Order: sequence, then C-alpha cells, then structure tokens
Amino acid sequence: ARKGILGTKLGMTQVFDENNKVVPVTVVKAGPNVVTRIRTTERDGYSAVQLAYGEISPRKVIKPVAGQFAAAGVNPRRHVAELRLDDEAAVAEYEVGQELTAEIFSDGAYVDVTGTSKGKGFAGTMKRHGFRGQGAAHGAQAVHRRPGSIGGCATPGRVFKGTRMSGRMGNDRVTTQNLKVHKVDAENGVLLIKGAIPGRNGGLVVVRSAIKRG
Amino acid sequence: NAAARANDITYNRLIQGLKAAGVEVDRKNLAELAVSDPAAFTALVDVARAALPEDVNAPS
Amino acid sequence: PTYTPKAGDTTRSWYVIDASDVVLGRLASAAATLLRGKHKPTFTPNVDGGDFVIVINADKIAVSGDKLTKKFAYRHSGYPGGLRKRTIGELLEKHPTRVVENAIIGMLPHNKLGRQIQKKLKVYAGPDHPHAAQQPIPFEIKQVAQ
Amino acid sequence: SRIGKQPVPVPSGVDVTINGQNLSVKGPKGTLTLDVAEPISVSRAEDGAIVVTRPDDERRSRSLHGLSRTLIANLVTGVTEGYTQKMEIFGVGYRVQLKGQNLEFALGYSHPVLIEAPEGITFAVESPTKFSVSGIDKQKVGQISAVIRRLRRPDPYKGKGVRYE
RNA sequence: GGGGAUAAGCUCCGUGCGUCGAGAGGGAAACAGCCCAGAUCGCCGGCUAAGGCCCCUAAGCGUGUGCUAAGUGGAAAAGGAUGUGCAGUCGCGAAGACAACUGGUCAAGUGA
RNA sequence: AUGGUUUGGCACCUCGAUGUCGGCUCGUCGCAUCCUGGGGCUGGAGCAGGUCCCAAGGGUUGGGCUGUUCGCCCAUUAAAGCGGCACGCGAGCUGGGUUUAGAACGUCGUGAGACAGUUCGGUCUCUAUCCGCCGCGCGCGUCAGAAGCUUGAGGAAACCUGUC
RNA sequence: ACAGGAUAACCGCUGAAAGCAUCUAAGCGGGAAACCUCUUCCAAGACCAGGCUUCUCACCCUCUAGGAGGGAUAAGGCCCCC
Repeated sequence: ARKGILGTKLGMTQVFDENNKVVPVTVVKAGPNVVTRIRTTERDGYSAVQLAYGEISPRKVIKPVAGQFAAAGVNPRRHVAELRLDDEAAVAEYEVGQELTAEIFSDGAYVDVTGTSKGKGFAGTMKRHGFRGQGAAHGAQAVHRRPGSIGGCATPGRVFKGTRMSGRMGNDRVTTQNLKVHKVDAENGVLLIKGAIPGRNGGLVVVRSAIKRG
Repeated sequence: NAAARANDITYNRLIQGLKAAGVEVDRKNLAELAVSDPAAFTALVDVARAALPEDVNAPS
Repeated sequence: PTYTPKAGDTTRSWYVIDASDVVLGRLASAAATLLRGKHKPTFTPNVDGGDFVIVINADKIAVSGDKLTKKFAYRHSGYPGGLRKRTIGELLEKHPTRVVENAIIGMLPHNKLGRQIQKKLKVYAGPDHPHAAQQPIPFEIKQVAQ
Repeated sequence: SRIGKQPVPVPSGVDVTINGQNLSVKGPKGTLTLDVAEPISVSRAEDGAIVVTRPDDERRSRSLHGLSRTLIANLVTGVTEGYTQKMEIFGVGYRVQLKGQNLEFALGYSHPVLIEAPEGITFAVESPTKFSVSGIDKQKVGQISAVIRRLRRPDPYKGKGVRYE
C-alpha cells in the first residue's frame, strides 16, 4: 500500500530534465530505516509500523529507550516515528529488524513530505495573516500596521474566538502533497524531490506515497 | 414516601389511610420511624391499608 | 432532631437495567431516581447516598413517534457557526450509549453534587458489562398502584 | 380490503413456509422471502391457499389488508413463472446487445455505456432495436427497467429514445 | 368613552373598580401594577388557597370513558385542503347497487 | 399576513456626555440566490433565453465625477447579490461633509442679527483594572516514580472559477 | 480533489385504503458545490483525565507505632555551562 521512510532535508539545487527544462529539486537523505515495532489491531487497536532513523552514541540513550530497543532487538537510533497503515494486510509486509532504504520509491512517483515549518517568532497580523495595513500617509496616526477593528459594537459585545490576531508563527507540522520524485539515487540513499519541502536543512522529514495522486 | 413505596403503597394513599385510621403521628416522627424502626413503619402501613376504602376511585 | 447521615452510614448497591424495548424517558427517569437515592428512606438532598446503575442494551431502546429522525441533539463549539446537530438515529448508530447518557444526565440536578452522582452511571450498548465482580441486582421498572 | 379479504391460491408445486410473519416460498423459478405487517397475520389455508386475515377495521389495518394481499399475489406469481419486461428503442443509430452478464448500449454518446445486471434478473437481446429483461421479482424488474429506460432524456419533439410498449 | 389611522408599552376623562405607590409571603421559568393571600415574635406541629403531583422539584409514569398523529399540545389571519370521531339528511340500488370489465359479466353498499 | 432594511408616531432610556455621515482596516450572520451546482415546464427545434423550484460551499474587479451613501459613466468579469448586526466597527484610523468662535455673497430685519442658502479657513485626549480574544509559561491533578511511541471523543482550516 | 453514505427539489419501481388508479399511507431505488465521511492541523485538564511498551523497582531516623513527619537515594529531570 502506502510506503514511507524517515529522512533528512539536505538542501535545494537544480537539475535539467530530458526536455532541457530546469527542475528545482530538494535533496532528501532518505537514510536507512529499521523497523522497531509493529502495531496490530489485536494488541494496540490500530495497524501501524514504527521506524527508527539516525545515529546516536549508545551512551546518549536513557535506560527506558535502550530497554525498548533491546527488547525489539536492534541498536538505538536518534529518531522514532510511526507510520499509520490501513489494515493488517498492509502490516504483514514489515517485521522487526527489517531495513528500509530509499529504493522503495521509484522515479516519477508522487510523495507527501511532512516536516516542521521554520520558526518565525511573534509575528504581526500583516505577516501572520496577510492583513492589509492601513495607509502610510494622508493623516493616518500610528496605525500603519495595526489590525484595525476587532468586532462589532453591541450585539457581539465580545470577540469571537478564532479571531485572527498577532502571535507566534511557524514551528508547526506541515505536509506538502503530490510532490514528484525526479530521481532516486540508490548509492547515496538520496531522493531528488521536485519542489520545496517544509523545514530547515538538517531537519527530520517523513516521505510517504501520495494519498491523492497514488 | 421512600419508605412507603418500599412497602408497596404511595405517600398520598398512606396519609389518607393514616388519617382514616385516626392515628395522629406527624410527618416528623413518621420519618423518624421510617429511618429508625422499619418494623413500626410497616405496621403503620398495614393499619393504613386496612383503614383505606375498598375502591379508592369510587365516588364515595 | 432529624436524622443525618454520618461518615460511614451510606451503603451502596449495584443495579442493572436492561434497556431493551424500554421507552427512553421512562428508563431515564427510573435511573435518575435510582442514582439520586430517592428510593432510600435515609435520603438527604445534601448527600449522594445513591446507588450504582448499569444500563445494558442501550442500542435497543425504544423511541416513540418520529423522534428517531426529527429530534436533534445540539452542541456549539464556541466558534462562529459552531452549531452541530445530529438526529437520534445517527446518534444511536454512532454513539449508542450517548443517547441514554444524555437523557439521564438531563434529569438530575445541575449542581456539583449532580456531577458527582454522574460518576455512578455506566451504560453499555451490548448485552453484557464488565462489572460482574460487583454482582449487580437486576432491576425492573414497576409502578406502585394507588 | 375487498381484495384483501380474498385468499390468494397457492399452487401445489410451490413450497410455502410460514414462521410467524416471515414467509418464504420455494417456487420452480426460485425462492423469495416476504415479511407481513404485524396487524395482519397470514396462515396457510389447508385447501391450497393462504389466509389474509385482517382482524381490525382501523384505517391502518383496512389500508394494509389489500396491500398485503396483492403483495403476496405478486410474490407467488413471481416465484412460479417469474416476471418479464419487454423493451425497445425508437430512432436510428441506437444499438443494444448483451456482453455476457453485462449490458452495453451505444446511444450515441462519446463513451460506451455499460449496464450492470444485479441478481435475480437476466438480459435478453434478440435485436439491436428491441431487447428484454426477465426476473423472479416484479419490483427489481420494474426498477431496473426504469433505470435502463432513463438512458435518454424524454423527447416530446421527435421521440428518439426508449419507451414501454 | 373621546383624540390619533379606534396603531401604539400613545394620550385624555368616568368607575364605594383592583393592585402597586407605601406590601413582605405563595404562584405565573425569571417578572412594581396579573392570580392567591395582608408579615406582632418563636416552634424540626397540623389544615388549606392560587398553582400543582414522570425526573429536575414537594405531592398521582392516579382511576374510568373517549379523542389527537400534528411533538398538535408547546404562538397568527384571509383563504386552501378525498385527515379523522360523532350526529343528521337526501340520491341510486338484490327488479343486482358503485367501481372495474343505453345493453351483458361481476358482486354491497355506493354517491352530495 | 411578516419584518422592523424607509420616513413615521410615543417619549420608557440617558443632558453629574450613548460620536453625528461616508471612507479605510477587520469581521460575523440570514437567504428574499448574482455566478458556479441540481432539477421542472416551455408560447424550448438546437443555440439561447423566459419562468419556476432546491441549494448559503466558495466566489462576487479596477477606475472617472461627487464629501458623499445613492447615482451616472468607462473598461472588464463566471458573477460584478440583497440585507441584519448602535443604518457593525473613531480607549482601531481619517476629518472631506455636518455642528462653535473669522470673513464674504444673495435674501430677510430700522438695528443688534438671521437663513434644515452658498463660499474660503478652522486642536479627534487616555500608561488596559475586569470580561473577551490571540499567543506563551508556572503549579497541581490523572492512586508508586519516570521515559519513548501513540488512539482519538471533540474541534479548526480548506471548498472559487475560465479558455482552448 | 477522487471515492463512499444519507438527502433537497425532482425522476421513479412495486401498490393499498378507494375491486381500477395513485412515485405512498407499507416498503424499495436514483438524485446537488448544501450535510456525514474523505484531505490538512490541534487534540486525554476527553475529571470516563485513554492505550502499547520500556526503565527504577529501594534505605534509614523520629513520635508511638495509628498514621504521620523527616532524611537519603534509584530510573530520570532541572539549574549552572557552550
């Protein structure tokens, strides 16, 4: 069914396709993943596979995590994340200790990359919500960037919740859908994905088969 | 009312029957009997049932 | 003076009510009476000296008229246009226990003591319950003749 | 009501099984199951029929009596010999044929049109212009005939499309 | 009763009319002017008024005979309408009534 | 017959202060639907309309003139909807209009002056206590103390459309 | 977005009361950017405060031993530090 892998955003570069068009590609280190646990309906109520990724010194792991990894039967990894499948038929193709690499995907496939958006800090309504500012001249008094009105006058009497105002921005999980895989370099465990994927370089991402275009 | 329904009788019929039987215990001591001496409350329920008419809905 | 319950005076029992083909309002009223403890001569509105009530077969419950597809359960999220409505039909087919829970909870006082009394109500959509260790007493909704 | 009072004859060759209100009949064509409304009971008349006994004369019962009787009559006549629908086309260029268990029409659309045969029915196509469907239940036959008839919007101007006889 | 568009929670008069003002208590969800009833104080006594008696909430998922399918009950008109209960009429009719298929089959009610 | 979206009528509300129009910024709701969606009859041949139903998810332009709303016009567009909410929104902004004091024209008055007539000019104050809302923490709880990975009751977002 | 579910107006099937008929009172189907799923995100303070696992899994003192209080630790965490 839906495949998936844990990886790292390396950066963006340029390639040219066979028709000489240029393709902006994000390079993802779809490094080797090891299956650490299988979630089954008979035990957990849902079907899922849990993958581990990244390298860490064994002295950096705490005793509970090391115990979980030892019970699974593999050496610890930095990152652990779960892939939600649909049914046990889709869970039967994974077993603990199995190694997942970048070649599970193919050239021209469609993927959904999930990462953590870049942080923006405390942002104003103009940046956080695209509010049009007020005028820069013609008498406007210290309202060049302020939101303006906030509600009604009597019948509202309050501010409706969900009202868009300034606050913290970014640092949220974001999924980009229907990205095309331009090339699957099997030597370096590298995926060439056309477009921009969420997060900063060196961030952790999950690449999954697209849910709409697949 | 709770103790009367525990004896298969409603509060209103029980009060009517107690009034008919002529017993003059007020609701305070009736509740005291209901909580403390259930046997006495059952006996009073019996006498109230005895004092009631045979057809309570009759135009009597 | 009038009797007042002390610390260890309250004693609780377990009842189970089979909701199969029982009118929703009737069962809800009976269960509310049992939960409040109104059937005990030692009742006190101050105290929750009620009993534990188990309701099984909640999906088999009886609803008269066309209330199955014409009575709505409402809830507002707090956001504008946050009003959601489900009829008793889909509410029964999705969350069978919720109909009985809502009906019973609407019939007991809305104080903090009512919130405490709510904790002693368990409803189950199946014919069985996990409370066999308490040995519940089967309960029948009877009417005292006057 | 008047129809409801008349018992519907049961042929000797059809096995009729009555379990409360759930009624099942095993005819030469096949078996079809019916449920009778609660206020009106059905008992197999020993003289080779069944009894449509309506005990009350309240509006619901007096209205359901004839309905139940005619439903049972339709059931028996559908389980002995089945039911058959006869269809045809009017116009030019409209061709129809049966592709195994599925039906394929060419009304002139940019795409071929497929019709799926549900259980209990079969498709008869002796000519492109005229074809037929038969089944053991009248209701499914009627519904599928209506569905197949709907393949063209009505034409009060020229009359191209399909129509019942 | 007048004025106003007999509209106003409009205004102006009459009333051994009431209440509030200056009146607590009970009821009407809340509710100066509506209903019951006029608080000297105390009581962990009783009987009632208005209003009530499935649960919230004290007391009836009261009894008997009927009606309603509209959640009517639990807001509204002109008007529209093969809903239904009861009662009253008339027309036609076993010489076979109505429907269905002036004459034939058929089989009790059929029409306003 | 509805409505209080129009002018009204009453003066119960405030004169020990309830900002008066448009515009900007930001909304939210109704459907009496402008486009897109689904149908019905056509005095519908097709196209295209007429007209009537259902439908509120999203969308619904930029300019000239005027302080304007309104309006007329210019280019477009799938379309350039109608309304409620102190005719939403000045402890969010403006001050062009109206509504002080200066000055002038016409008209009225003997005159001081006046004109729901015109004309030019003319101070828009405040460090947010509480509720509300947008974000971020601290404490306790979840029947020992911890740590990974999670299910989701329940909510929020998004929903447009053209040409070939 | 695709797909599914239940529907609006509407199109119907099988037919009673009302011997016929009648998309209807019994039923069964189709049917929309509306509704429920479906897509993305938050979410157990969800007080019914959930689940699957893994780690520690122990040591004293005091009053009167009924409970409490105090101290020292483990797994782990925080402060200081880059």
